[PDB]
Amino acid sequence: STQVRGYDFNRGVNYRALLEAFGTTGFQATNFGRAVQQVNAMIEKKLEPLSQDEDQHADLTQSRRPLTSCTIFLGYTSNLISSGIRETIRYLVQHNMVDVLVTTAGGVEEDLIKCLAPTYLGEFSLRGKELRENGINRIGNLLVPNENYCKFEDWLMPILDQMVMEQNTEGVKWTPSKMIARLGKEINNPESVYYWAQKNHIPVFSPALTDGSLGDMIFFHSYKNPGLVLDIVEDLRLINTQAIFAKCTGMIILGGGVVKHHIANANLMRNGADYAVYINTAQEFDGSDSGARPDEAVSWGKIRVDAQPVKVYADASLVFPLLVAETFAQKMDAFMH
Amino acid sequence: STQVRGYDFNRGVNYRALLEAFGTTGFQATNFGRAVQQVNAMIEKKLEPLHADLTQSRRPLTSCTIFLGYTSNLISSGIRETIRYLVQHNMVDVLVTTAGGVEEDLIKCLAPTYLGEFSLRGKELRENGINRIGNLLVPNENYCKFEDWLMPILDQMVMEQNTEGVKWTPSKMIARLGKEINNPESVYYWAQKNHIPVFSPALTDGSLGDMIFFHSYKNPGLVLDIVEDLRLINTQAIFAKCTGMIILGGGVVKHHIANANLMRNGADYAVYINTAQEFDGSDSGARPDEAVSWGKIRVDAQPVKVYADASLVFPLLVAETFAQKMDAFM
Amino acid sequence: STQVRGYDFNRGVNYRALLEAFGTTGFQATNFGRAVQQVNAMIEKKLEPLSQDEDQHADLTQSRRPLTSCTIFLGYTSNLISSGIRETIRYLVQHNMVDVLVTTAGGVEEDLIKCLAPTYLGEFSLRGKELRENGINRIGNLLVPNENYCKFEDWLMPILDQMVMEQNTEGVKWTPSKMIARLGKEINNPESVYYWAQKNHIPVFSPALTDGSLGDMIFFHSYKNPGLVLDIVEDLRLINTQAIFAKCTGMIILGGGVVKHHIANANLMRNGADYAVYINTAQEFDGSDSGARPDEAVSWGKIRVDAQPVKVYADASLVFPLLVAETFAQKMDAFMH
Amino acid sequence: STQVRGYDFNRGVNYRALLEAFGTTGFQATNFGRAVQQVNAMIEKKLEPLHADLTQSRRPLTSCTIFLGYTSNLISSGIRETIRYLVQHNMVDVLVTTAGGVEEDLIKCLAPTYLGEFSLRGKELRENGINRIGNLLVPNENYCKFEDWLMPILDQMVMEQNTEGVKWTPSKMIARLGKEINNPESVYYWAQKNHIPVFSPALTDGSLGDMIFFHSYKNPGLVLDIVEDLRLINTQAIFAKCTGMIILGGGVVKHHIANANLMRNGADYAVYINTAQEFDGSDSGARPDEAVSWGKIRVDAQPVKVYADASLVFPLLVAETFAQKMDAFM
Ligand SMILES: NC(=O)c1ccc[n+]([C@@H]2O[C@H](COP(=O)([O-])OP(=O)(O)OC[C@H]3O[C@@H](n4cnc5c(N)ncnc54)[C@H](O)[C@@H]3O)[C@@H](O)[C@H]2O)c1
Ligand SMILES: NC(=O)c1ccc[n+]([C@@H]2O[C@H](COP(=O)([O-])OP(=O)(O)OC[C@H]3O[C@@H](n4cnc5c(N)ncnc54)[C@H](O)[C@@H]3O)[C@@H](O)[C@H]2O)c1
Ligand SMILES: NC(=O)c1ccc[n+]([C@@H]2O[C@H](COP(=O)([O-])OP(=O)(O)OC[C@H]3O[C@@H](n4cnc5c(N)ncnc54)[C@H](O)[C@@H]3O)[C@@H](O)[C@H]2O)c1
Ligand SMILES: NC(=O)c1ccc[n+]([C@@H]2O[C@H](COP(=O)([O-])OP(=O)(O)OC[C@H]3O[C@@H](n4cnc5c(N)ncnc54)[C@H](O)[C@@H]3O)[C@@H](O)[C@H]2O)c1
Repeated sequence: STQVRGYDFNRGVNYRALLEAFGTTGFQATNFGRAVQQVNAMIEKKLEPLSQDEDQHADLTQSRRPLTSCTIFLGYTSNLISSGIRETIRYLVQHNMVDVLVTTAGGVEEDLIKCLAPTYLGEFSLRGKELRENGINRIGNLLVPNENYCKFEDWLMPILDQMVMEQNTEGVKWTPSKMIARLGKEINNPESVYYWAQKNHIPVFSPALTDGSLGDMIFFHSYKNPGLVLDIVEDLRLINTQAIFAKCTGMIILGGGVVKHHIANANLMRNGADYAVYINTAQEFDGSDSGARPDEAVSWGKIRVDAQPVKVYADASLVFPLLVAETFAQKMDAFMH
Repeated sequence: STQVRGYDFNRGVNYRALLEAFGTTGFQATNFGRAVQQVNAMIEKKLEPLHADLTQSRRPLTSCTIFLGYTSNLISSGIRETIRYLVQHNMVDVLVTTAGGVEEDLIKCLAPTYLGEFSLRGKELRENGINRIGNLLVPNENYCKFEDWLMPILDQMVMEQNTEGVKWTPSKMIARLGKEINNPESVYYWAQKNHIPVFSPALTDGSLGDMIFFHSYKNPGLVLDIVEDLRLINTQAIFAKCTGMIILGGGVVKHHIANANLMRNGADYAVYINTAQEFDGSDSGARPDEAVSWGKIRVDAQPVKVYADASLVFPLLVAETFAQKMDAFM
Repeated sequence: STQVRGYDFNRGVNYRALLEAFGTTGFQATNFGRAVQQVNAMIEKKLEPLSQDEDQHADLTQSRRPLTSCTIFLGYTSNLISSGIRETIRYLVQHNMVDVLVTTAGGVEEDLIKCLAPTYLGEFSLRGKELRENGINRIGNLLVPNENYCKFEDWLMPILDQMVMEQNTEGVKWTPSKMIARLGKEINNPESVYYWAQKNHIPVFSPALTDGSLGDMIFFHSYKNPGLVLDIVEDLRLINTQAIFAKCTGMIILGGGVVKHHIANANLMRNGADYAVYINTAQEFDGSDSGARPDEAVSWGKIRVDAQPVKVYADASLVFPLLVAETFAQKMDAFMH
Repeated sequence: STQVRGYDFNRGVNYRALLEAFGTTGFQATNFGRAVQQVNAMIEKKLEPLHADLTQSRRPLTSCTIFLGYTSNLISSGIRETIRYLVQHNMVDVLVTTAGGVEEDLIKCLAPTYLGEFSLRGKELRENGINRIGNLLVPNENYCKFEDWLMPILDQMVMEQNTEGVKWTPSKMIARLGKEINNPESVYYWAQKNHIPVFSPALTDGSLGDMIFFHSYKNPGLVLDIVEDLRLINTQAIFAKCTGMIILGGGVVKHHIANANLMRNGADYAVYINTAQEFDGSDSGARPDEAVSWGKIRVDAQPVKVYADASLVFPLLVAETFAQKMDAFM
């Protein structure tokens, strides 16, 4: 039995020992320590060699991405890409540390737009009327000028032209994940999550890709250049197959909604994820999927019964960079060369 | 200036007077009274006397186009009946829900959902083939019945796509499933009967997705396009005379309605009931004033958010609004 | 097994049937139905006659309040007295429907001040600087003018003078509950909770009575008329004895903090309350007593193991008048004559 | 205008740089960086070079009087050590906590608290004599040890009241208990040694209350007066040169500090870390701008609230503030 004890600053500021002390500090600090242990267990599993029998069963996807002993799904809500967690996610993707991304439409487009123009710090309480009068859009305590989206429109419209031509003359059947790969290739910028995702053959799923500025642009585009089709059915096969043919899976989910359920539902197709860490601020009392505890997912088979899932009830803008510092970033050498 | 004063139970129990008194009780009771006022303003606008080629829709235009959105779990709840009533009587014009909010309305025509508790342990539920949704319970067998019912319909859909030129989208699929369920307890039976479109751009994220997925290995090729559905919802906003938004919960269902209304530079009326909070920067938790900065809500509008579980507040809101003006819809 | 089914408005607006349908609607509506059942079980117990053996054991307090088969503790946070729930609480107290009140200092003083000047509706977002510049204090979306407290000061200072004289020349040993009874007698106004509480011999406990405007006034008073003593130890004996010698107890607690723990801790002295209904918006993840689920209280013995406690996660300004409508208000005839 | 940008792990792991980057990461990470700035401004003010009869206190005045408040459960947590460190080094001037936040610091000198889980069932815990606090566990035997330790001290207190004229209050009792526990792991041992007063106006609401209650039937007559303690805390604010408030959690501990600062027309600096939200009208959930309307915070101050569990954020805040300026306290 482990005793409660906080970090003793009479020892000075030993930042690694201070982070390790979250485990015995209690409440959500203890859940953070548990989440570090779970993520490190996913990484240790991922780095374990595939046996010949395992290699066979998991080679049954024709994905150009080499298979590992643990397929890690990373999900995050759109606002976390508006935040500086965009940099944290880009790092993991750049170094092949996760295998599948799931995000909503804002989580795609704002990564691309940040390569064209920055997002600024503001405050939650700024009044919408005066903001609108000055052409400034608010995302929490962040601020995106209208001109950011104009730049986006000028960048994106020629690409949508090529996509429709390739659809109509080369037989391409677009889906959200294929479009996201193409946009990451086009942005051609190492600061972009989606640039690294397509470079590293990491598929990105986003079934409601029309729900944001990218949809605005497709909509306007469709009046000049009609007929672009985005099929979500093929993308459902594609994400589900990533789970079905995995040796092991881990889920790391920041926030709730479509991103959380879509990853969990893919893992239900294999009778459950082996490891699961949730960081989100939602609560269960309203019945929502977003606020459901991991144990709700156990009843469905989204998480295996012998898994030890962890939820940290906190804003991921605080927790996720600390989690990455104590896990993936310490095993970085294993992910390179 | 309005004084704070609660309902006086020395009057006895007049429930209408009791609900009216929420307005002067303060905190979220006061926001509830403001929400009643805003929804009654949408209805009164809708009822004022007064396109199909530009919206590609058969639904006639009224003086206020009302968009109703709700998360999936509210269809698991008994709020399913509240929503079905509004759709049955043609009181709203556009529905947005996520996939669970489509499929569980259909499954409830085949088998019931049951009351349970939030604390029931997942291992024992899983061993007994029972799935938990909050404090509700759905036996596995409900999804078996759903599968049996759905597979021949998916067969017809693929046949119609490949030989009759049908280009399926979520809203077109949802209309077809409501027609097929053919049951007056179903929200989507009434929506298609009354030509109320239902948008659900991630319709694959749930059990209908599972079923489409399994079905595709037996009968391949169904496609669901989300682009045409984006044109259909956006033009519902663009060509409206006025618009109101009533949004239960957060996520895709809230943003998708607000973004359609951004296309007309903003909704005229807006009422939110949701439990999310702003501090995590989320769109779900954003106050209505964030949407004003984007132009999703007009600067002159008077939007209202009630911070509460909609399973408590939405039946009361409907009692004091739509259900009072039933003669006009009738 | 009970099926989920909401109220069907094709039946018209039958408000009683609509409230009854919360029970099968799910999420917090179902918890509301459960809370109605629990409160009605407290009332049904309270109205059951005392047997001679029970009458004996419970007559062992020298309280002038006649003993019943279920002693009900009603607790509420200060802001709920700023709200119109003040009227709901006054009704229950006026008709002897509950037996012990617990509230914090704002929950005492603002009931008295509402007899001198009203509280007004405002908005949460009004800016503090301009409010302060206009002498208006904000409580959530409510507004209290400075002049309300001036009126309070003019009303209260003569009473504090008498209290010190009675302490120093008549041997009175003041405690929060004795002071609250005296203030309710002095306000002499049927709109006041504390007026009815002292009329009906319902004790009010508030151990941190100095934490608010009443404390401000005692503080200033003490420089002109020193030495007023408020003992909290005697009041601890007094609340605890209400629980120890009860036949049965019920707890109805609106909100968290001192009010919730102080009632629960009194019931721990009898190895637990028989019935418990909580209405509060706090959540458990931060470890707080305020956000603790009823089941945490079971581990201590604050709630009996065979009790069926209920928590409704909601703002009590919405829920509590509905709860009272479906419970105490329907049994009003039993509480009169 | 500051651009949004997260820490770049291609730099490797420099934890100081990682914490600095919270400022430009957004949402509550940005509020954390603002909280570091405000606490460092209080400390820098306190360290500027520069009554006992009017405050009735032996503690010398500095250029910034800092009030630290925390709820009881944070002393159940390992934040007890963080708080003990600040008090041990005389870094804050006034403590406010509720009764659990006094007694569990003393009990931890007698027996440990253990890690558990939130979901552990109360019936089985109760059958095993284990009490739950969030995901922490306190065996009944800890309170037996507390009783044995406390009873002879309560005896001395009653004797001193009745024959040496002592007029006990919560703060005077807490000072005596810290002296008696005589253990350098204890917050309150350090507070009395360093003449930092601790205010707790509902000190009866917890296990020390239970013990006082039982003790009074064996040795009657102890009185705890809260009026003199109100004069003592209020005069700490009134005669300060400047004040800052650092408040972990909500309830009595937050209001009691803010109300003392209302007496001087408002604190100069204020940092809140709490999980409560405003919508229910509560004082716990009130934003700092509500306190500005009352005059509890000066209109020119720049207060900061971080919406987060303090068990995560407070050790990081101390790392970047007080623990960096340790040489000046030393
Ligand atoms: N920047 C934007 O927010 C933005 C921009 C474009 C479009 N959209 C659209 O809005 C819709 C809804 O957005 P969404 O589903 O991505 O999520 P969301 O923003 O609605 O958040 C869903 C839930 O995730 C959790 N969450 C959010 N932020 C968190 C954080 N910082 N830490 C921990 N938990 C957190 C909360 O419980 C929240 O209620 C999407 O379809 C999206 O495309 C949003
Ligand atoms: N939960 C289910 O029943 C279920 C079933 C199948 C599929 N799914 C899938 O889960 C994904 C996410 O579900 P979602 O987007 O519909 O919402 P969600 O359930 O994730 O809720 C999102 C937010 O809505 C607000 N909300 C939820 N319930 C509320 C209530 N009772 N009252 C007020 N506000 C409330 C809360 O802030 C919540 O965080 C969807 O893609 C969905 O198809 C869910
Ligand atoms: N009007 C005021 O708020 C006021 C005025 C004078 C003094 N004070 C002092 O402030 C201190 C703290 O106040 P408190 O302990 O009474 O509580 P609080 O206002 O701090 O609330 C405590 C918790 O109770 C719950 N709660 C609050 N309002 C609720 C509601 N409407 N519905 C459901 N749950 C709700 C929430 O979880 C909240 O965090 C007290 O000592 C009090 O005397 C406050
Ligand atoms: N909980 C215990 O360990 C315990 C033990 C004995 C007695 N009690 C008694 O319970 C009563 C109420 O306790 P309380 O007033 O100290 O506070 P509480 O625990 O009731 O918390 C009040 C509010 O503080 C905020 N808060 C709590 N923990 C937080 C965290 N980890 N991070 C950020 N914010 C947080 C939350 O909004 C919470 O609703 C007191 O009178 C106390 O003496 C509690």
